[PDB]
Amino acid sequence: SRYEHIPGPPVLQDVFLDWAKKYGPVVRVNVFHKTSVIVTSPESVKKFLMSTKYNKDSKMYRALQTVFGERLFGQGLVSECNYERWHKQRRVIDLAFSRSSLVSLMETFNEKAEQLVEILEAKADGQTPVSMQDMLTYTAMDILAKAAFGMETSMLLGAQKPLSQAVKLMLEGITASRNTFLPGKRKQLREVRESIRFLRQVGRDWVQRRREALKRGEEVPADILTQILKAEEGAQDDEGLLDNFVTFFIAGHETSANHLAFTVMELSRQPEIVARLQAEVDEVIGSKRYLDFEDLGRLQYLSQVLKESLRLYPPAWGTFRLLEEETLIDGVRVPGNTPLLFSTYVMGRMDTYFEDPLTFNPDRFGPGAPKPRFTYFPFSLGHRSCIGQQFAQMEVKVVMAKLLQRLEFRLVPGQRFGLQEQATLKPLDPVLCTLRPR
Ligand code: HEM
Ligand SMILES: O=C(c1cnc2c(-c3cnco3)cc(C(F)(F)F)cn12)N1[C@@H]2CC[C@H]1COC2
Repeated sequence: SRYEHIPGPPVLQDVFLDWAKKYGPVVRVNVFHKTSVIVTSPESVKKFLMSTKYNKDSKMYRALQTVFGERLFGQGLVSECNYERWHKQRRVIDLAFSRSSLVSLMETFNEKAEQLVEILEAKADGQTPVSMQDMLTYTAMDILAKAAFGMETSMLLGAQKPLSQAVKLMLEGITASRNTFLPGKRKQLREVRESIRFLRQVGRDWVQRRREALKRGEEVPADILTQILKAEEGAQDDEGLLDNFVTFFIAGHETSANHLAFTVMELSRQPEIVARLQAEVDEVIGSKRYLDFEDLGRLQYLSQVLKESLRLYPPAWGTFRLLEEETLIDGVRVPGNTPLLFSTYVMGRMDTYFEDPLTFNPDRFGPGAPKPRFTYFPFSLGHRSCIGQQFAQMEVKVVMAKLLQRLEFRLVPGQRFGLQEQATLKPLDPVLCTLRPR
């Protein structure tokens, strides 16, 4: 009853889109079994995301914190909603995402991208179907594990299948917790719970190896794990460390994979844009196998294509803030203690904010084009924006540039362009393609 006065009805994000269009900038919805208010004016996005006064609503992150009674991300960087506790860990972990830190990762990005392209080139017979979703997820995982933890997962070589299965089931668990046959319930619970335990045990094992390497005086390059450890200096137990281990293990590859998959999917029906991209990579990097850091800024058209991919297909569709006190938002009285839902997915597909919103047009992000003002936020905005944004943008440019340099992709007929909402948004189908060398 406290929300019944708010406009509203008498993937789920498309239903929200329809309702925002019909009912306006402030609409009551039910999401993850709780009443929320979707706020879609740019004035609101600015007000709430650009102030440290407004913090995340913990209740809407419960499925990341713990699933079926197993601690998952716990109080790591994404799911910690207390400002002071978040701030302390953010400032320490930020050191691993410095300009100098990120420049040193180019070798890893290049090596894993080159490995992917070589594997794909051997299958480029115009006939063999290849799941680009799977290949790009393995590439993202292998990049993350090496870059962040000094670990070789070698998923591109077909290694670590138990780990890959663990990740899949954990993501299914997050999804089931936020939605949802007795025999079905039993096996599901068992497999999800054991997968989460496996992931934290991977953390424990790798932290032990790192500590042992340091004690023996071995060479350990400073990385994300260094700063995750530094954040926990003098903690009473290792649960905080393992929260962030798992947070970065998953966050550091899943969304990047989703974004790569969506971009490959969309480009399969954009032959003219693909031709322009091919020309750009040919002109900027030539025959070089390796992209230098300075080359990345020169791939201007690719940058624009990637921005446009995130407008229509943001893997993380939005964020929540807790409204503590009753507040008038765009003419609507919103009671205190209410989760406010912000969605870059919904705003990206609204004609009020983007002309011909379903048209894929990289020119929207061109040098002379007016920039979206608080209508576009695939990495979010403000203090709780993505710590990995520049890491992600670099890795995906490296991977895409090397694909475009060497291969042509055709989507297998019957493959769909639709989305599914699991723990993130991702393509519904495996992005099955046939390949030829350029
Ligand atoms: C295209 C790739 C990526 C997209 C679209 C993306 C998107 C986002 C979004 C929308 C948020 C805000 C989430 C929220 O408010 O609940 C976020 C936060 C975060 N992301 Fe990313 N992300 C990407 C890549 C990465 C990578 C590569 C890493 C780590 C290496 C990463 C680690 C994080 C962490 C730790 C947070 C929490 C930040 C904080 O609250 O201080 N993400 N991401
Ligand atoms: O679950 C998330 C969320 C947000 N960010 C992430 C990331 C992430 C960020 N950067 C890299 O990865 C990874 C995942 C994971 F499932 F893959 F683990 C989930 N999330 N939520 C958003 C939208 C609905 C829900 C609650 O509100 C805010």
